[PDB]
Amino acid sequence: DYASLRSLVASSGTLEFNNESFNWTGVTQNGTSSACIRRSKNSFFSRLNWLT
Amino acid sequence: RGQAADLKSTQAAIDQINGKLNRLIGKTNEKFHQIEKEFSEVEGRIQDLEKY
Ligand SMILES: *[C@@H]1O[C@H](CO)[C@@H](O)[C@H](O)[C@H]1NC(C)=O
Ligand SMILES: *[C@@H]1O[C@H](CO)[C@@H](O)[C@H](O)[C@H]1NC(C)=O
Repeated sequence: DYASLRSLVASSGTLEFNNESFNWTGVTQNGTSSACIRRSKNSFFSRLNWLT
Repeated sequence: RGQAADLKSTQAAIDQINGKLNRLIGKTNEKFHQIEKEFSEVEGRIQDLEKY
């Protein structure tokens, strides 16, 4: 339902993201990947946390 | 000096007005089951179409 997300996000009008703390105890976080390159470093989607 | 009124012309014009009024006020449009225009949440696609 890509169109629905596109629609509701556009209708809202902001990308305002407030970073919120979680527990994530027991899993390795961050989880970079080769495809996503930021500052010539392996990385990932900014708003998503890979759990390994 | 005296004053009197022509009845025939008055009633002819009034009859025209009456026919016009009859063609507007009398009609009734019957409609039972329809879409909903009040939406509690944000549903994306389907909401945009029916609101439009
Ligand atoms: C995180 O999970 C552990 C699981 O044992 C729990 O003891 C701890 O209280 C949790 N921390 C928070 C902030 O919820
Ligand atoms: C991901 O990396 C940074 C340090 O590079 C730090 O926030 C932590 O190690 C990881 N993030 C979280 C939220 O734990």
